[PDB]
Formats: sequence, structure tokens, C-alpha cells
Amino acid sequence: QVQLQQWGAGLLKPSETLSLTCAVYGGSFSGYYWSWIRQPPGKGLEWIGEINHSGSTNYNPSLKSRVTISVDTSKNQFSLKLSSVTAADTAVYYCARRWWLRGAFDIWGQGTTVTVSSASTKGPSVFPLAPSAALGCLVKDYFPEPVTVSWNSGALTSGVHTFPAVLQSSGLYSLSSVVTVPSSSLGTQTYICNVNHKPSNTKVDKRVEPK
Amino acid sequence: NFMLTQPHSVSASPGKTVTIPCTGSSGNIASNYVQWYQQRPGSAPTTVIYEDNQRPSGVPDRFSGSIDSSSNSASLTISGLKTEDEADYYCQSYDNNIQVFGGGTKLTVLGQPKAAPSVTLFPPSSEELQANKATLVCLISDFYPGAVTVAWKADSSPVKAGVETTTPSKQSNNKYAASSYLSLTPEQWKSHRSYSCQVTHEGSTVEKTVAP
Amino acid sequence: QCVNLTTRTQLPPAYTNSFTRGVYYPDKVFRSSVLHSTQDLFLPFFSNVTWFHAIHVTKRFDNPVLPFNDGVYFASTEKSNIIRGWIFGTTLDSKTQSLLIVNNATNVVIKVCEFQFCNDPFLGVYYHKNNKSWMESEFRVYSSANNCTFEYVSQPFLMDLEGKQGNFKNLREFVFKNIDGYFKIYSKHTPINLVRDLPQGFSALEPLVDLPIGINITRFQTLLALHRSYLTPGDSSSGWTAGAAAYYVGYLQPRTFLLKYNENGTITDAVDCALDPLSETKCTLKSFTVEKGIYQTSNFRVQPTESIVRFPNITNLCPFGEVFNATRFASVYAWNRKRISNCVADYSVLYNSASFSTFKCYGVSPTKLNDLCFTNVYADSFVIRGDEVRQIAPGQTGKIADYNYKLPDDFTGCVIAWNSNNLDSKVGGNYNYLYRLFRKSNLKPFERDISTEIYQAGSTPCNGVEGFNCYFPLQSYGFQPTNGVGYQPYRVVVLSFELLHAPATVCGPKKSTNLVKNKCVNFNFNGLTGTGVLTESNKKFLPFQQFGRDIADTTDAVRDPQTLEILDITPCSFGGVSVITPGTNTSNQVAVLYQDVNCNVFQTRAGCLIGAEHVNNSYECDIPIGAGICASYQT
Repeated sequence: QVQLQQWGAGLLKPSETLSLTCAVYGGSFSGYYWSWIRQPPGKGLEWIGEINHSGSTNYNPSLKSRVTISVDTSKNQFSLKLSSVTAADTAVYYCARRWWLRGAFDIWGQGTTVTVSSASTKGPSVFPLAPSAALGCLVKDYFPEPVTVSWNSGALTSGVHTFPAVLQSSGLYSLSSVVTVPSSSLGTQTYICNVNHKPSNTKVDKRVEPK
Repeated sequence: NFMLTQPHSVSASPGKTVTIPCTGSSGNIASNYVQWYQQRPGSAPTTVIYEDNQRPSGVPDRFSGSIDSSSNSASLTISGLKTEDEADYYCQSYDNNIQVFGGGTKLTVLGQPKAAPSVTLFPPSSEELQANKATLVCLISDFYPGAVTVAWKADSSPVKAGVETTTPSKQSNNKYAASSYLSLTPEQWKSHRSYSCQVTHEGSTVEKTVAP
Repeated sequence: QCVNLTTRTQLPPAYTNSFTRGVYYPDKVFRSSVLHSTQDLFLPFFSNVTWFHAIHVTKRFDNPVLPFNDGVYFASTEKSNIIRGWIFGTTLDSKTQSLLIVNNATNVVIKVCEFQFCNDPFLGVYYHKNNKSWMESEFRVYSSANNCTFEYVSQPFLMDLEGKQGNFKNLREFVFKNIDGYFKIYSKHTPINLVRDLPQGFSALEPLVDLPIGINITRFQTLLALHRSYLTPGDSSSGWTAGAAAYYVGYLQPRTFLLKYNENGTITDAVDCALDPLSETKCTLKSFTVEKGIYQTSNFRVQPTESIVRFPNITNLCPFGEVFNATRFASVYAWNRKRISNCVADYSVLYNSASFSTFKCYGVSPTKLNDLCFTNVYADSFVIRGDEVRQIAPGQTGKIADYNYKLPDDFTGCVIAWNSNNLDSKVGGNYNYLYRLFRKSNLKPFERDISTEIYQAGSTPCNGVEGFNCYFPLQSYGFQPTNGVGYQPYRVVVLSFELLHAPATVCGPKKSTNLVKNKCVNFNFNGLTGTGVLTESNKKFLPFQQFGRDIADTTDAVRDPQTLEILDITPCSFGGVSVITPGTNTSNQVAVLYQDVNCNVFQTRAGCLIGAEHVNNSYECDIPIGAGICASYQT
């Protein structure tokens, strides 16, 4: 029955202000509790604050200092402002209804992603990971995703892996690849990482070798 | 103030039955209603228990809530596990003009055989030592379920600085993989006369090691 | 295997009037010299239908994916037969099966497959002067095909591989319709020598095939052969050419049609019944001609616009403030009870109060009790330690539950509590609060026990004065203000609800809407429920009377619960529509009468006549309308 549709500015940079709106179809603001909840990437839910029935507001003490929540009944719409943003405000944000003060989160908005990032397009540093013959390539501090890798210009695919990219404390990514061969095969041909980073049009076929 | 805690992961084979605990702390969980939400990845959560025992309309009677003030705990039992039960589960309650949530438990239904992590660790890049840094990498692979956590050492002692790490995600053969990186300087690499990376996974524990 | 087509200059699609086109034989039944009525998916008459182009002048060609809706009417005026067939399905992307038709001079290939259809599906057709023929160089329709389940080849169609020119000498037209996993097709071909567009005249499509495909269809796309002529570079930057074809799309929808079958068993004319009032008249009489007269043809009827519900003022609120905001609470061993009856309980002021530390209910959810009713409610109240609030619930145990206040295991009330050390704590403690530490046995549910005599602890039979094994049964709480929270006082209230055979007297408040007048509305006045037009009244009920009835014993007036005003109820239960005709031999224009409704148009005694001019000049009656009024066909 009742629908919540939400929208706002999904991409920000540090010390700006975040702003979302959520709007209700098939229902009315007056009788119910309306609330904002966020979920950091791969983390537990955090409740931000709420409007009660008849439109007074209550906020989580940990965000009280820099949050504001407000309604316009003439649009069936309510909104969240969160000031002074930092990387930690990166999350998915949901609006939700509750029937009464201690009751369930009854229905949910579709959720919207927010990324707070200082970063802008920048090519990789590319490196050996010396054999220990599993042997590897480190692609360190590059942005944005994606990036592409192969070994020995495609001449080698034996025991390859390509781990998920870490979004680092720099706001840049890092990626690793490993290739795996018998203990005889230490540096025995053109051991290189064919790193191609099309967000900066870049390509390098950088060295990997035995210590 | 008041906190709900949950186990990070739970798993059992399909057709079997599991309990997810949700433990109150710094106050008494029995004092207000408890809800359980299921979130299936990439979507908004949904309720499965909406007061301590009450099950919403359309929710399978496989789902069953409970509470006891003697353990200061709630718990959710799912009986007759199925492929579609694999999700995150969060308990939640009102406290003191605050809604509190548990950390959430991942439930997996145990389709594959068990698999311990194959682990790999490398020396820092020679060319990065030349570039005045030392990012060692600890790489974790082929585990099942997707549940590892990672613990770096420099020398033999645990190290918390310079560590940066992925969530575990599904590799091509439907096992799980993760990676962790320990960023230091070349002097710090030369200072730490070994490097190690313990991995713990569904009670099993594993290691991988390198040194200057 | 897949490629792209250049993103282009274009103009929006046009529209044209379908006229009579798009009728087809519904059934495999011979019927001769007869008029038959049927309800089916048809293209309704005179519909605007989308007109699409495929022209290299620039570069406007128009084969998007289109909806299938209930079914498609398609038409082409002929060129190089640039349309090669069509693809139908849902996801189109191998992962759902889709139907491919391709209509080649080698073979009419019909295939259902997991086709991976392209960013731009087409046949790359090149003039192979290598071997003095046009040919398809490239099946640029799909990347892969899998799990096909069905294939058929029909006989090579009236459509060709070469860069030919039908030059609109022929109109080819089709209906595509999917029902119950049977994909029907119908078609007709027809010589035309108009310049362009759909012609006026009637024709019926015959059945062409039925395919028992079973698959999901939602969308379709027209497939084109694109001229990689030898003047083109042979790439997809510009190595192609569109030609100059045209095609049309309309949609079927549920309609009743009347079909004229001639002696030869062929459909020869039709009426879309829902089109206009004369079409409804012909469809009612089951005839293509209508004699001069007036014909009752349909019923008009108005529908309610809103629902109003309306109940007496909320006034007699239950005494909860006297219980919860009370100055002195009881000791738990001697707990107070108050009994609540004959009032409106608004539990909302309790259940969404932030003040309470504990609030929960058993057998009842707060989401329901504001719309529930009871014989009585009891509020029991007392003071206990913060630890002991645990024990005020079903099935609990220890000194408070067992020696002071026991709830039933099947209890249906609510327990509410809050911390206080302001009303009820001070230095040295407030010792005025007590509990039974000892008893011979546990209490039964809602028992109380004020009995104050020395508890003999088994051994040493004790002559009514305290000593070893012989203890006074009550203890007093040490309610210091600096106690830890488990030892702070908490005031408690337990609300126990009940139902007996006596009528209910405690109930949740009833919401009222605004009161609206002079619209047909659904309504509920204090339980009296109905539908009609509400208006003010001259009636005068006696002070106790609530609603009026007519001589037929049906409700015709009502009193408003919140203002005591009298309202007349009038039914919006109208009827009758009639069509007035000069005879179809004379003319196709008509007038219509609505049998009794407040509205050229012209109100009359016999309802509002629409679509004919009222004139003051009297004549003898041509066609009788109502109450000395007639209608006629005149200059």
C-alpha cells in the first residue's frame, strides 16, 4: 500500500552538507513516526533520528550536533540535512515509518547511496610482489575503479588470482594479482603485470622478479 | 547506555534448524518489544518477527522468535533452512528515545563442503622500498563460508597501524576471497624482522609469513 | 554475431487514422449470410496508429523495441521488403527465450531460442557483384542462440533478399496475438495505388499460423535488412544504408464487434460497438441498417466519489490520569486496584509516551487496542525495586511474583513502569514501602494478602511472637536516592482487560471525517451505513429519533451525530439511455436521451436530451420523446 520514494545528492566531498528528501504516496505524515537510518558499506544499521506523530523531532545524541530533519505536509515530503560531512558519512540512507513509539520499522524507502570522497581521476603505482612459486603484482593507490590486469601480455595464466580492490584510507583503491607456478619457474620468462587504467587512459607492463 | 549484540555469522546445512542470539547489555532486553529484520543483499530490510513472539503476515512459520530475561537475551530460530534464508538478520529494540540495532548476523545455508582459507603473503615491493614505502599484502582465498577475519603481525607481535582490508567476496569457483595490506616504510620493513598474517574462519585459524 | 548501428539524426514518429483496417477471422467456423457478435482483442475503429519510417533521408529509420501490449496490428506498404520479420519476448538477452521470425526468400525461418539479441538487431545485406546477387553477409540480429525448444521453416514468403521496389503497389498487414502460450499470427496482402497511408476500404486478415511457443512475451522489435551497397564503406561507422520503407503499428484491446459474413462464408463488413451511439444501436439491434425511431440502448449510472464516516464527539475519556499521575502509590504486598468502565479509553496517550521505562502487552498489540472493546479494565498499581520489574510478567518467579503479585500464565493486559526517586526516595531511605518476604505458599493469580502474623519457619512451633525460626513476614525497601538503578524505586501499573457476557463499556475512540454534501458518497453515520446524495432537510424529528423511513420502510433521512442537523438521503440510482434515429436510409446523425437526469442540451420532464436543438415550432410527432415532446429530421 503506502510507498516511500527518496532522492538527493549521492556524490559529495569532505566538509560539504548532505541533503536527502523522502516522499510518501498513499499515506499521511500526521499519525506516525518517520525516521532516517543509515548503513555504512558492509556494516550494521545506525538510527539517525525521527519525526514523531504531529511533527516534533528527536535525534541520536551521536549525530544531534550536525543533523536536521524536517517535513512539508503540502508535498507529503520530509527531508534530512547532515552538515560538515566526512568519509565516515559514506553509507546507504533509508527513510522508514513506525506505527508507534516502540513498534516496528514498518515500511522502508528504497534506500540511496552517499559517497563522501575528496578523490578525482588518478593513475596507479605498479609493483612486484616477490615470490614466496606463487608470485604477484601490487597495483597501489589508483582512482577511480575500474582497472584491468593480465600477466606476461597474456602469455601466462597459470594459477592466477585477482583479489577485490581495497578502498583505502587515501580514498584511492589498491588491487593485487597473484600467479602460481612450480618452484623451478622463478623469473624464468617476461614476468610482468600488464596494468591498464582507462580512467586515466594509462597502460604499463611493469616488472615482477625473484628477490 | 544499552546495546544489542549478535554473532557475526551463523551457518547450517539446508533442511536443518538454527538459532541466532541477540544479547542485551547495560540494560534489560525483556523491558520493551524486540523485532528481527531480514535484509537480503542489495535491498531494504524487512521484518520477520515484530514483537518478541509475533510473526508478520506472509512470513513462513519456519521463523520463530523468543526471549528470556534470565540470559538477558532474545533469539530467533529458523527451522527447516532453505536456499532463500541466506541473508543478514538484525535484532532491534526501543531503549530511551533511541532505537538500537544489533550488529547483524550473516546466515548462510551450508551448500558446499567446508573449506579453510588458502593464505598467501608477499614481501613488500623492492621498487616500493626504492619509492620509500613498504606495502606487504596478505591474501586469503578459497574459504567457505565467506566469513574470515584477518590479524597482521610485524616481527611476531600484532600490528594495527597501516592495515587496510577488503570485505570477503565470492571468487569464481563460489568459494570466498579477501585481501589485506600492511602499508609501512622501507625502514619499518627492515625493522620488522618478520611479517605474519593470521586468519580466523569459523573457529579454524591459519597463518602466512615472510621476512627481510 | 552482433554489431552496432550509428546513433543518428531522426524525427519523432507520426500518427495516422486506422479507419476500418485490422479486422480478422476470429474463428475457423464457416458462417454464411449472417451477422455475429463477438468480444475479442481488436484494433478499435478510427484509432490513431503510430507511423514509422525507414528512410536514409537524414538517416531517419525507426525500429525501436516497442510494447506488444495485448497484441499488435502491423502494416507495411511495400519497398525492398526492408522488414525481415520481428523478435518477440521479454528480456531478449538469451536468459529468457524469445521468438525470432525471419522471412527469407530461402526459408521462412521461425525459431524460439535463448537468442542474445544485439544493441542493434539487423541483417547486413550486401550487393555481391562477386556472384551477381544481393545476399545477407551478416546475421547482425543476435550473438548466440541456445535451448531453442521450437523451430519451423515455412514456405518462402512474398518478400525477397534483393534491393527491390514494391513501390507501395502492395499493402501487407498482420495481426500478432499471444494467448495461453499459443502465438497466433494473421495476415492479408492487397494491391494499392494510393500515394501512401492506410486505405479506407474494409478487409479481413486470415489466420497465417499458430505457434505453441509457451514463452513469456511483453515487447517486440522489427528486424531490418540494411543495404551495405557497394558505394558504402562496408563498416558500421557509415558502411550501410536504410532504404525508404514505411510501417505502421496499432494495438489490439478488448472490444465487442459485430461481423457481417456473406454467402461465401467471408467477413465483408464490421461494427466496433463501443465507437459511437449509432454503432451501439446497430450492435444492439444486430443489424447494419436501422429504421426511423427511438431505441433503448444502455443504462447510465453514477458512482460514489468519497467515503465519509461520522461518529459523536469524543468526550467521556477514561480516568487514566488519576492512576498514572497519582501522588501516593501502594506497597506491593497490598497493591491497589482501580476499575475502569463506561468511558472512551485513548490508549495512545500511554503507548507512545516516552516516560515509561517498561511498556509491553500480552495477548494484545498496541497496534490494535485503540480499535477494540472490553467489559472492564482494571489498573493495579504499586512500587518495587528496579530489579523486580522483570518479575511482573506471565510465568515469572521469586519473592515479588510468588508472595506479592502473581499474573495468570494466559494474561491479556499490559505492564507499564517508570523509575521514580523524586516522589518516593530521600536520605536514610523512604521505608514506607513494603513486601512479603515470607509465606507458607505461592499466591494464585491476582490474589492479594495483607495478613500480618508471624511466619513459623517450620521448626520451633511458635506462640504468635517473633524469635528464632519465627519471623515477621514483611520487609521494607531501603530507597536511598544514591541507590544503583536495580535498587531505585519504580512505580508500576498493570492494566488487565476483560470480556464477559455483559455489553462492552470501555472502547477505543472513533474517528470522524469531514461531512460533505451534494455529492454521491458512500457514508457511515454512527454505524448506519449506505450510499447516496446528502442534502439539508425540512424534516423535524423528535429529540430522541435518529433516522427517517418512508412508507416502504427504507431510510430517507438521517441526523448528524456531531451537529444534530437533519439530512435527506436521495439515491444516485439512475438509468436508461435511448438513441433517436432518422433511419440509416436518411442519415447517420443521431440524438440521445438520458432517461431522468439533471444535465445542444435540453432538460425535459423525461430527462435530459443531448445532441439535438430544442425548437419552439410545434409539429405532428415524427419520433416520440416524452411528455408531449417529439423529435424530427428537418432543414
